[PDB]
Amino acid sequence: QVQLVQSGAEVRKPGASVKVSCKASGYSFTDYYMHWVRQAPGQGLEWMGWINPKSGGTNYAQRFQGRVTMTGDTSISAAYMDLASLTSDDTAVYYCVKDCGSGGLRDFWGQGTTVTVSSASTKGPSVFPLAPSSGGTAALGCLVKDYFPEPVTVSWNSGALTSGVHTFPAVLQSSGLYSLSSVVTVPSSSLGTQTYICNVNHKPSNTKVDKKVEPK
Amino acid sequence: DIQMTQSPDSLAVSLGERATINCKSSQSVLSRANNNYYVAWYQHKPGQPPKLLIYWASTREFGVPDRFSGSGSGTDFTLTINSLQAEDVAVYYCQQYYTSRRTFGQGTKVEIKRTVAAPSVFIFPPSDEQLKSGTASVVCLLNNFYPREAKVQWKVDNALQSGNSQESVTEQDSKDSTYSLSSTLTLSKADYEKHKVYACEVTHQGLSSPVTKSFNRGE
Ligand SMILES: O=S(=O)(O)C[C@@H](O)CNC1CCCCC1
Repeated sequence: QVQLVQSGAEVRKPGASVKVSCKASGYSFTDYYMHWVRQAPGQGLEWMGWINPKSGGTNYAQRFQGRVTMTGDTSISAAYMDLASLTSDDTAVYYCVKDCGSGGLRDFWGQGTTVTVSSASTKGPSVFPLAPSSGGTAALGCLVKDYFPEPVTVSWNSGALTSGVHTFPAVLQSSGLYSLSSVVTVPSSSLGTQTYICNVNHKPSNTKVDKKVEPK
Repeated sequence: DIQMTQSPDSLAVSLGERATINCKSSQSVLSRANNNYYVAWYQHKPGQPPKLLIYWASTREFGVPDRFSGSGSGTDFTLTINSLQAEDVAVYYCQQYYTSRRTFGQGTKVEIKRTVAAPSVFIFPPSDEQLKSGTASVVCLLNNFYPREAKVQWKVDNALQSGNSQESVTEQDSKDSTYSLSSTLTLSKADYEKHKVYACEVTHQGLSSPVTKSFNRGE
């Protein structure tokens, strides 16, 4: 019914600022409230503030007062969140949320903008095999190591192989680079017949890798 | 500001049973003008933004199944899920919107409680491809276990490793209600080529005693 289209993922160095946009369409363009809510890794939702794009009135959570500025352009139904003096505590998904009237659904959410606060440079991953070596079933996989920023996607056999696939959450290493593992369990009897290729995509570095994984 | 304190942090409930999630406001969130409690409940799942379930403490949002209900009594708020379904596995948040500034509770993770299931354990040496680069990653996979609590202990020539591994865990599988976990031991190529016996020892309540998977470097 309503789409809140957010700007794309951002990387910032510590001490820099970030400005995220949210553009509404479908219902209204003036007198509603737009809220900003974020979620940092391993943390709960955190309410940041609201803006009334018609009046320009704002109200910020106490912990962001003096560091966040919300603005609105009623003419393009747009709201902006500008956050200064960034630290790694500001690495988060940032969601815009429209407050609706009575009659229908009470709210609509954007899909989120990921902001990563880090001194790391953009780097595509290395892809290493986890080669099959257990009761009729074999495990194999791909280790996707040393990339920045998130995310990477992994599929198997161009997305034709879904049964028994587990792609783990990425871990952040002390280097400031991420690592991710994807595994699949298959019948041991299939290791001779069937080919297994992990399809890795790191869009931030324009890095796509296909790795065939076979017994050593 | 008004604080919202949720409990419990984690809830495991059998399929078709009742889940109860609690939230305590630090102050009244009741309007004297309309006698509504300014409390909302949200459901947050992977691949979708947070979803409003309940507003004014007890009013269900359009399109929310009737197995979701909310109650408010002074500073105590409850979200009840009757007949819990696998699709209900999520983090639930309360929120107050009584004041101009809003506050979320810290969240409650709801999972399906299934019977205990021991992990299947697999170990992977570093690839020869990786060894060219001066780092070695040794991987241990724990597949399809319940509950989520598991201990992985790496050993290298029987020395217990601490601080040089990282792990991560899948979301609960919708069909079998299990978890999987991968642990990665990172060490220098020099250390890898110096030592011989690489072991992943797994402790879990589905096992009588810890399970060890090991390899000898070069075999
Ligand atoms: O097809 S998808 O874009 O889903 C994933 C893509 O990376 C697959 N590339 C193939 C792999 C097999 C050899 C030919 C190239």
